Amino acid sequence: SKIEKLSILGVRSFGPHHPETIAFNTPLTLIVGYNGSGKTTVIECLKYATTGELPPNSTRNGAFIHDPDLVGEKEVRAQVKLSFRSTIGESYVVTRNIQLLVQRNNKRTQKTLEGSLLLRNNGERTVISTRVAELDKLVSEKLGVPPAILDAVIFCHQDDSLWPMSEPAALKKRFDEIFEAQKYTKVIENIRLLKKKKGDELKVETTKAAIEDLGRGMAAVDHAIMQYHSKMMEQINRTIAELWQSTYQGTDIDTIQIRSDVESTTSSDSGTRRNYNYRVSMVKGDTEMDMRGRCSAGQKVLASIIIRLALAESFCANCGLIALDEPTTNLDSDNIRSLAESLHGIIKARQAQGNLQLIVITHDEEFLKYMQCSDFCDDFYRVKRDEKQNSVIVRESITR
Amino acid sequence: SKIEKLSILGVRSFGPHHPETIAFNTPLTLIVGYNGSGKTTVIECLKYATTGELPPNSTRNGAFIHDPDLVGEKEVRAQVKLSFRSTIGESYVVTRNIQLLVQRNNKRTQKTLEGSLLLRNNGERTVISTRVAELDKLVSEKLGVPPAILDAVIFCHQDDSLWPMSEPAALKKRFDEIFEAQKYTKVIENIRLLKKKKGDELKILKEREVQDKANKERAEKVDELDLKDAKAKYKETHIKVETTKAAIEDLGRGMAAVDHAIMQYHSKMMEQINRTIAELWQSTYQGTDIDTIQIRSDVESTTSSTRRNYNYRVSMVKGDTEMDMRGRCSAGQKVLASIIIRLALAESFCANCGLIALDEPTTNLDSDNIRSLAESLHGIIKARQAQGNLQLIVITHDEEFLKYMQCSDFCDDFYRVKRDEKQNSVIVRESIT
Amino acid sequence: ISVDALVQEFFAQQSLKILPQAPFGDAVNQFVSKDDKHAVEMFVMDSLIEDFRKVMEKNF
Amino acid sequence: SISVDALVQEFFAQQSLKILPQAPFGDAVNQFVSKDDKHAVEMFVMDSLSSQVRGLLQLDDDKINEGLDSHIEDFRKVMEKNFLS
Ligand SMILES: Nc1ncnc2c1ncn2[C@@H]1O[C@H](COP(=O)(O)OP(=O)(O)OP(O)(O)=S)[C@@H](O)[C@H]1O
Ligand SMILES: Nc1ncnc2c1ncn2[C@@H]1O[C@H](COP(=O)(O)OP(=O)(O)OP(O)(O)=S)[C@@H](O)[C@H]1O
Ligand SMILES: [Mg+2]
Ligand SMILES: [Mg+2]
Repeated sequence: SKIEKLSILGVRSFGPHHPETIAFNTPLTLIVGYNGSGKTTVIECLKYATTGELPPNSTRNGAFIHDPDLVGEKEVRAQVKLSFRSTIGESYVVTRNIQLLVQRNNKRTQKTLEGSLLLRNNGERTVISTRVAELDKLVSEKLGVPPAILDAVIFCHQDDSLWPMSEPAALKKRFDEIFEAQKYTKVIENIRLLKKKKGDELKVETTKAAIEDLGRGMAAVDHAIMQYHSKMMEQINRTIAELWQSTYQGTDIDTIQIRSDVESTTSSDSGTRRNYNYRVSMVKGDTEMDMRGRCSAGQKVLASIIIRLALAESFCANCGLIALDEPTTNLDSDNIRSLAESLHGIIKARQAQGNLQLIVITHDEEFLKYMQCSDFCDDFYRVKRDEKQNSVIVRESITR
Repeated sequence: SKIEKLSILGVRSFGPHHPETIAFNTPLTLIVGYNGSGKTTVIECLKYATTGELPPNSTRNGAFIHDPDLVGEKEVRAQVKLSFRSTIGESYVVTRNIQLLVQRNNKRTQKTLEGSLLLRNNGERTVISTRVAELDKLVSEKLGVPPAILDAVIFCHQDDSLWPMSEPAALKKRFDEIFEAQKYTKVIENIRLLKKKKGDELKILKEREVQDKANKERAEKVDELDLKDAKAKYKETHIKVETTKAAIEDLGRGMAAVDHAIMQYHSKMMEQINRTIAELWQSTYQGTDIDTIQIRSDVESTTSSTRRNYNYRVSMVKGDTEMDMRGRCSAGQKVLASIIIRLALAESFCANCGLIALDEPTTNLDSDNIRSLAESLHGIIKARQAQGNLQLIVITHDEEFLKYMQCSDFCDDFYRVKRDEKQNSVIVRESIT
Repeated sequence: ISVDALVQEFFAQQSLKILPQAPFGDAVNQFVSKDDKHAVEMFVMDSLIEDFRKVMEKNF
Repeated sequence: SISVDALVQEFFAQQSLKILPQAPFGDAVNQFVSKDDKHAVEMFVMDSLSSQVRGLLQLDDDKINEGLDSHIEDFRKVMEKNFLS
C-alpha cells in the first residue's frame, strides 16, 4: 500500500488558483522549510484525504481554508487530491473539495462539497463512491490500515503529537479507539441476544446444534479479544523498550513501558467483559513510576514518538507509512543525533521488505544532515513562500 | 527588586539529603543541561517559593516531590529557600517545606508543612510570618509584582508556555486574572448596596425630619424644656438627612470613579503592551508572513437590577489583513509570539523590575529566528543594564542560541545542571574564560 | 497478528459441529464491518450431519 | 507608572465630592481588593459619617441655619489633611 502523489489547492497559506503537488519518495520523503512555510499543512491534507478529519482547532470559521480576505473572493474552494496504491496493488485516487462561503456582516459558512474515490486501472477509471462516509471506511480498508490509527499514529497533528502523555482518561479514550474495543463488545452482546432470541422461538438436532455453535462463537470472540489485546500490548512494549534503549541518551531512565490495567466482569450468560486503564511508566533502577506529571519536555517528545512508532509497527498492516512533524522538538544535541540514527536503522532494517514510506518534516540542520545523504534518497522537498506570500513546493536534488 | 539565591532539597530529581543552591546573577543567568537534567525544576521551585503553587499535573501522588521509593526511606521532605530583597532593598527569606508519605497502601499522601518568611537586617533574622496564606501575599507585595502575573508570565511553566494561543475562553480567564477584573466588579457592587441602604434610611429620616419640623414650630408658638427637646430632635434629624444626601452623591461618583479608572487603566495598558509587542515582533521575526502582531480587546456591558465584560484575541496582520491567530498559526510562530507577549506583559504590567524566566525559548524555532531572538535579548540586556533593573533567566540546551547570548553580556558564569553518580541533580557553576 | 485468526484458532480443538467454522469467521467480520444485522442469523437460517458440515466448509 | 488607584484620584479631582474624604476612599477600595477584606469600605464610610454628624451636632444654631454644606466641606478637607499626616 503506497501513497504516490498529493495535490493541494486553496488550503492554509496555499493559493486557490495555482495548485501545488508533492510526490512521495520511497522510503523517505524529507520536507524542509522556514517557520510558517506550509509544511505541517501537507500532513493535514494527507490526514484529511484518508480520514475525512480536519485538524483539531481548525474545524470551523474556515480556519483550514486559505482566507478569502486576501484575494477578493466571496468563496474559496480547497481541493485535496491523493493518488495512492492498494494493498493488492490496484491504483486509486481520492479527491476532497470543500467550499468556504462569505456572507455579509463578515460571517462565514464552511461546507463539504463532494468527495470522490476512483480506481486507476488499465486505461479506464471507475468511481467506487461519491459518499463521504463510504470514502473514509473504504480508504482505511483499501490501505489495509484501520481508520483510528491513521488519525492517532500515522498522521498525528503536531499539536496532538504528545497525546501518549495526556491524562489517564484521555489516554484511555485513545487506546480504546485504536483497539476497536467498543465494536467488539457490541458484536458479542449482539450474538448472545440473537441466541436467546432463537431460544425463545424454539429440527431438534438443528437446535442443539445451534446452541453448541453459539456458545462456541461467543467464547471465541471473548477469548480472541483478550488474546488480541494481550498479544498486541506485549509486542508493542518490546518495541518501545528496544527503541528507548537504543535512542535515549542519558542514564536517568532505563526503560519505558505501557501498563494496562483491567476491570473484569464475570458472567455465564455474557462471558467476560473487560475494561482497560492505560498508563505510561518509567523505570529507574528497580523502581517503576508513572510518567504523567513526572517527565521532562525532551523526555515527553521522545517517549511520544517512540510510542507512536511502536504502535504503527505492531497495529498497522506491515506497510511502513508514518509522518513525523518536527521530531527534534525540545531535544538536545545528543538526543537529536540518536533519534536520527535510530530512524536510519529502522529504515535499513525495514527497507528489504520494500514497502516503507517515511515522511520527516524539519527545519533543523544537524538532524537533517544525518538522514540526508546516506539514505537512498535522491531528492527532497523544500517549502518556501512566494511574493504573494503563497506557499510553493520546490524539489531539490542533493546531487546538485 | 532582585532574587538572590535558591536552595532546593528533595524536589523532583533533586536528592533529599543535600541541598543544591543557585545564585542568580545580574542581569543574565544561563542554565544549561541535557534533557531531563533538572533545569525546568529550578523554575518550578521559584514559582512555588513566590506563589505557593505547584506545577500543573503535579498536584497528586506527590509528583513534584522526590519519590520516596528511590532513596530507601518511607518519607521524603522537600525544602525550598528563596533569598530575595524588596524594592526598598532589605533582604527576605521564604522557606517552604512539604513532606511526602508513603502509605502501607497503593496510594501516597502529600502534605504541606510549616513555612516561614524571615527578614535579615543588622545581624539578626526576624520572623515576618509563619503562616502560609500570609506568605503568598507577602512575597508578592515585597517583590512589587502581582501574584497572578508572577504565576502567568514571570515563571511561566514550560508546559503552559503557549497559553496566549489558547482557545478564546481560556485566554479570557487568564486576562481577567491578570487584570483583577472580578475583584473590581465586587467592590462596585458593594458600594451600590451601601448607597441603596443609605437611600432607604434617607427617606425614613427625611420624613421623620419634617414631622420633627412641625413639632419645633409648634413649640416656638407656645413660647420650655419640652420646646428645647423638640429643637434638638430637629437638628439631629436635619443633620443626618443632609449627611445622607451628601453620601449618595459621593457614593455614586466613587462608583463612577472606579468604573472609569478601570476602563481607562485597561485601555492604556493594552495600548502600551501592544506597542511593545509590535516593536519586538518587527525586530525579531524573520520571515515576511507577518509585519506585526497585535492583541485586540473588546468590551460588553450587561444590565442588572453595570458590568464590563472583556474578550481578548491575538491577531495577525500582513498587508492590511486582520487575522485571528487561533487555529491559524504555525508551531514556531506560536512559540515566538508567546515569548514576545510575556516579555511585553511583564514590562508594562509588572512593577518595573526586569524579572522574567524563559525556559527553552528556542522551541520549534529555525536558525534565523534563533539568531534573531538571541540578538533581541542581547539588545534588551545592553539597554537595561546601566540602570540595574534587569534579571533575565534562560534555560537552554541549544548550542547556537547559547553562543549568541553568553559571552558579551556581564556574565562571567553560567550554571550547568547535570546528574551525579547517584543520578541526583547537581548544580555546578562553570567559569567562563 | 489477527483477532479472528484467534477466533479460528479457538475452533481448531473443537469444531462447532453444525455450522461451518470458516464461513462463520468471515461472517462475524462481515457482520461487524459490513454491519448487516440479519445476515449471520440468516446465514444460519439457510444453514439448515458431520459430513454436511464438512461440505459447508469445502463450499466456502 | 500609572495605576487604577491613581486614576480614581484624578477623576475625583475633576469631580470633587462633598462629605467623603477622597484619599481614604481610594485607600479603602485598595484595601478591599488587596487585603481582600470586604467590610473595609463600609467601615470607613460609617466612620466618616459618624465623625461628621458629631461635629455638626456640636455646631451653634446661627451657624447651622445659614449653611451646612460648607461645614461638611470643611471637615472633609480636615480629614484629608489628617490622612496626609
Ligand atoms: N486559514 C489560513 N489562512 C491563511 N493563512 C493561513 C491559514 N492557516 C495558516 N496560515 C498560514 O500558513 C502558515 C501555517 O502553515 P504551517 O504548515 O503550520 O507552516 P510550518 O511549516 O508548519 O511552520 P513551522 O511548523 O513553525 S516549522 C502560517 O505562517 C500562517 O500564516
Ligand atoms: N517525583 C519525582 N521523583 C524523582 N525524579 C523525578 C520526579 N519527577 C520527575 N523526576 C525526574 O526529574 C527530572 C526533571 O527534569 P526537568 O527539570 O523537568 O526537565 P529538564 O531539565 O527541563 O529537561 P528538558 O526540558 O527536556 S531540557 C526528569 O528527568 C524526571 O525523570
Ligand atoms: Mg508545523
Ligand atoms: Mg524543561
